[PDB]
Amino acid sequence: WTATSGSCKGRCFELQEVGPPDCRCDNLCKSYSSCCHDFDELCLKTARGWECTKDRCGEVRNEENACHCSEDCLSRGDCCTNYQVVCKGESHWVDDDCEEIKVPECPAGFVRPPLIIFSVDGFRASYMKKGSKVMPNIEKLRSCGTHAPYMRPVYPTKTFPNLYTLATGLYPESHGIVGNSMYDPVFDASFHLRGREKFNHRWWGGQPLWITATKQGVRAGTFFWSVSIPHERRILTILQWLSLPDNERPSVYAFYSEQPDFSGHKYGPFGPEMTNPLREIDKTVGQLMDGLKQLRLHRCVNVIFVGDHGMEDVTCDRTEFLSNYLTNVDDITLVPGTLGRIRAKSINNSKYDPKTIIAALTCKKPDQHFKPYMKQHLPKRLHYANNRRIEDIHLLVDRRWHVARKPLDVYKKFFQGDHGFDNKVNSMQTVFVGYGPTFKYRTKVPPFENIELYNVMCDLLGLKPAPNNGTHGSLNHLLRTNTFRPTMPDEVSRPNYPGIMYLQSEFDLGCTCDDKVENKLEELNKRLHTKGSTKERHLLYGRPAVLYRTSYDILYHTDFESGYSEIFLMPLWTSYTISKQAEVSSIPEHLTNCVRPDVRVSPGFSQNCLAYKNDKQMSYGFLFPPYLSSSPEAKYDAFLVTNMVPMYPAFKRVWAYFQRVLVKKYASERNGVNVISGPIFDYNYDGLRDTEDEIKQYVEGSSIPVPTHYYSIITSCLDFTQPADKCDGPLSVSSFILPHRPDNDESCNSSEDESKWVEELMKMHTARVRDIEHLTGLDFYRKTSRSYSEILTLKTYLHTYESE
Ligand SMILES: *[C@@H]1O[C@H](CO)[C@@H](O[C@@H]2O[C@H](CO)[C@@H](O[C@@H]3O[C@H](CO[C@H]4O[C@H](CO)[C@@H](O)[C@H](O[C@H]5O[C@H](CO)[C@@H](O)[C@H](O)[C@@H]5O[C@H]5O[C@H](CO)[C@@H](O)[C@H](O)[C@@H]5O)[C@@H]4O)[C@@H](O)[C@H](O[C@H]4O[C@H](CO)[C@@H](O)[C@H](O)[C@@H]4O[C@H]4O[C@H](CO)[C@@H](O)[C@H](O)[C@@H]4O)[C@@H]3O)[C@H](O)[C@H]2NC(C)=O)[C@H](O)[C@H]1NC(C)=O
Ligand SMILES: O=C(Cn1cnc2ccc(N3CCN(C(=O)C4CCCC4)CC3)cc2c1=O)NCc1ccc(Cl)c(Cl)c1
Ligand SMILES: [Ca+2]
Ligand SMILES: [Ca+2]
Ligand code: NA
Ligand code: NA
Ligand SMILES: [Zn+2]
Repeated sequence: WTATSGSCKGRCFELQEVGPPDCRCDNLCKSYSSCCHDFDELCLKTARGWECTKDRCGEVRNEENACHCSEDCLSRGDCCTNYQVVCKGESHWVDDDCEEIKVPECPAGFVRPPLIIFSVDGFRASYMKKGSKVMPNIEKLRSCGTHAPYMRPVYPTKTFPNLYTLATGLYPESHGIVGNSMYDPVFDASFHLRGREKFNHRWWGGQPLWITATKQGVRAGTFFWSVSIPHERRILTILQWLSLPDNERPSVYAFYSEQPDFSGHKYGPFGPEMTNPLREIDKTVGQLMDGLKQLRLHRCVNVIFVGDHGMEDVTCDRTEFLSNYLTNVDDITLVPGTLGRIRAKSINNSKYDPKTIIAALTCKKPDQHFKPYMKQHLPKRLHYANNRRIEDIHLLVDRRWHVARKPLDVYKKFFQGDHGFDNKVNSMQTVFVGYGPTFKYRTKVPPFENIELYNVMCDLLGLKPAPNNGTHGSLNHLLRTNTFRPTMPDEVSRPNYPGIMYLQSEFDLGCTCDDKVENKLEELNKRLHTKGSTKERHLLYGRPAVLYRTSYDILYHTDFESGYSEIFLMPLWTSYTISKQAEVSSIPEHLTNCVRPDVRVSPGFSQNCLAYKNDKQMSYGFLFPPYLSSSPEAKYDAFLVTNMVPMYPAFKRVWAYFQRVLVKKYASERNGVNVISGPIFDYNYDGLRDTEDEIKQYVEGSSIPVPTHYYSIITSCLDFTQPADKCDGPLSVSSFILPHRPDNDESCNSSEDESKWVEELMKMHTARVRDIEHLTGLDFYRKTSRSYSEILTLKTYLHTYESE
C-alpha cells in the first residue's frame, strides 16, 4: 500500500528514496507504482519538447516547460541542452576539435572529477566501426579518449548478469544474478526481469559501486532507471543533480539506455532498422556533452561509455527442441533460449536422473547445435558453477541458435536477434570508451573483461574496492593518473632443495625400468644439471611462488624444473623451454613402461606403480614430455616417478597429442615457447585451489589424489623475431585448463584422429593465467624485466581463437 496523496513539489528526482507507505519521487518510483499523485505533472514535464529555438531565447520563465531558454536557466541548472548553441552562439561539443585534457578543469567546490557511466544495452562492439558515420558524438569520445576495440562481457551474455557485474566487479556466480530468470531453491523463490521479486535485496550479492562510494563518504544513488522515464528526462535529471550544492551533489552518476538491444531483438544486429536507434543514442550522448559544456564540466567529468553484451542473428527456425531427444520431457523444467538450464520439474519425482538426461542429449544428431554439460564440466573460463541458482545440467548453445523444451513453446510464446551465448563469441563482444581528465588521450588499449572495470571506477573516485574478481592494476594502462600500484603477493611456503638421499633398494613401489644402461667428463655434467645448471633456460620468469602453507621440493633436471608437492605426491608445476629448433623423439621400446624412483624424494612421499596396476580405470602420464627430451640420456629423467601424474586413458589421448604434436607446433610458430604444466584440484567447483581434505577421488587403494583438470601456460616473446629464451620486451601467452575426464563425450568427433578434435577441445578450454593462479594458489611471472602492471595485464589475457 502507498499513500500516493503526498506530493512531489520540490522533491522531483530526489536521490534518497522514502519509506512506505509514503509516496516516492525518486527515479525508481514508477517501477514500484508508488510515485506521488503529482509526479507526472511536476517531474515529467514535456511542454515544448527538449530543444531551445530562436523564438524561445530570453523567454520569460514558464515553469510548465520541459526545459528552459530564459536567461535564468543557467543559474537554475535547467536549460535545454542546446540553449547556449541556439541562444548564445556557442558550438555543439561534437563540433569542437579535441584537445587533450591534461588536468581536471572543474568549477570551484568540486572535490573530485565526477564519474558518469553511460550504459548501452546490446551495443555490439562492431557498431563502433560499422555505425561510426551515424554516431559522431560517440566517435569523438572514442577517438579522443581511451578505447578498447572490444570489451568481453561475462557469461551468460544477458543484461542483468552483465550490468550487475559492471557494478560489482564480480562473476555472476558470486554476485548471484546468474540469469535474467532464476530459481533459488533455498528461498524457494523465482526472479524475473518483469515484476517485483527482483526488488527484494536478497537476490543481489556483492557490493555495487554506489554502496562502495556511500560507505566511503562519496555521494552516489543507484544506477537503475524506471523504463518509462524518457532518455531526454534522464539526461536533464543528471545535469540538474550536477547543479546541486557541493554538500548535496553526487560524485557518480549512471545513465542507462534500453537501446540498441530493444531494436536488435526485432531486427537483428545489422537490420536496416538499426541505423535510427544508433542515431538516437548518439543524439543522447550529444545532449549530455552539450549539457556538460554549458555547466563548464566537459573537461572535468570522466565519462565511461560501456555496453553490457552484443547481439547475434537468431530466428525461431533455428531452435533445437528437447522433445526430439528426451522421452521424459514433461519431467523437466528448462530455462530456455541462448543457454539451457535443466532441473527436475518435481523434487518428489525419485526417478529423475541427470546421468540419463545428459546421455540422451549427447552427440545424438550430426549437426547438433547445443552441447550438454554438468556445470562442473563447463569451461573454467566461464566461472559459471558455484551458485545454487545455477542448475546442475547446462546446455551450451551454438551461436545463432536457441534451445527450447517443445515446439509449442516457440509459436505459443517475430524476433531476429538475441544474445546470451559463450562470452568469447565475437557477436557477444561489447564496447568500452573512457573520456576525461583521468583517462588517457587518443589511446587504444587491448580488449579486456568487464569484471575489471569496478576497480577502475573505484580508482577514478578514490575508493577502496570491495573484494572482487578484477585484478587491480591490470587496467592501469587506461589511466593518466590515479593508477593503483599493487605489490606482488608474499610467498608463504619456501621450497626444500633435496639432494640425493635414498638408495634405490629403499623403494618398493612396484615400478620397473630398463635403465641399468652402462666417466668423470660427463658425470660432473649430470650432477650440475641436478643442481640447477640449466635452470635459467627452463625457468624463464622465476619460480612460481606458493601462496599457501605446504611442503614441497624443487627438483632440477637437464630439460625441466619442477615444484614437487610432498602432500599431493606430484608436481604443483613443471617448467620447461622448447626452442624453435627442438626435435621430437619417440618413447624408446625398452622404456615404454619405465618408471624410475627419484633418489631425492622419500619412498613415503612418492607415487607407486602398483596402485596404477590395480586401478583398472586409471593410467598415468608425465608432466614434462619424454617426446621432447634433449638427448637419449636426458630422456631417463622424464620417467622419474616425481614427473608422473594420474591420467584416465581417454584423457591421455588428449595429453599425448598436446605433448607430442602441439608443443613443437607452438615452438615452431612462436619462435620457442616456455611451458608450465601442472594439475588442478577443484572438486567443489568454486574456481579455487582445493585443500587436501576436499579431494573426492584417489587412485584406487592409494593416497594419490586425482586432478579434476590439467593446465598449461605457454609463454613466448611478443616480438617473435626474438626466441622465447632471449626476449628483451613484452611477453605473449596462451593457456588452458583441460578437464580431466574419463571419456571424450564432450568431443563428438573423438573417434577420429586427434588432429581433428584435440586442438578444438583445447580452444574451448582456453584460460587466463589468473584463472590458473586461483585454482592452484601459485603466483607466476615473479622475475621478469617488465613492470608489475604490465604483468597483471598479461595474467588477465585470454587467447580466444575467434576471427577478426
Ligand atoms: C570472486 O571474488 C569473490 C569476492 O572476493 C570471491 O568470493 C568470496 O570467496 C570466499 C571463499 O569462497 C568467501 O568467503 C566465505 O565467506 C563467508 C561469509 O560469507 C558472507 O559474508 C560475505 C562478506 O560480506 C558476503 O559477501 C557473502 O556473500 C555470499 O553469500 C550470499 C548468500 O548468503 C550471496 O547473496 C552473495 O551473492 C554471496 O554468494 C556467493 O558466495 C558464497 C560463499 O560465501 C557461495 O556459497 C555462493 O554460491 C556465491 O558464490 C556472505 O553473505 C564465510 O563464512 C566463509 O568461511 C567458511 O569457510 C572458510 C574457508 O576459508 C572456513 O575457514 C571457515 O571456518 C568457514 O567455514 C564454516 O562454514 C562452512 C560453510 O558453511 C562450514 O562447512 C564449516 O564447517 C564452518 O562452519 C568464507 O570465508 C566470500 O564470501 C566470497 N564473497 C562473495 C561476495 O562471493 C570469489 O572466490 C572470487 N572468485 C574467484 C574464482 O576467484
Ligand atoms: O534499471 C533497470 C530496470 N529496473 C527498473 N527499476 C528497478 C527498481 C528497483 C530495483 N531494485 C532496487 C532495489 N535493489 C537493491 O537495492 C539491490 C541491488 C544492490 C543491492 C540491493 C534491487 C533492485 C531494480 C530495478 C531495475 O533493475 N535496468 C538497468 C540496470 C541498470 C543498472 C544495473 Cl546494475 C542493472 Cl542490473 C540494470
Ligand atoms: Ca542487455
Ligand atoms: Ca575448490
Ligand atoms: Na590402471
Ligand atoms: Na566423443
Ligand atoms: Zn536483449
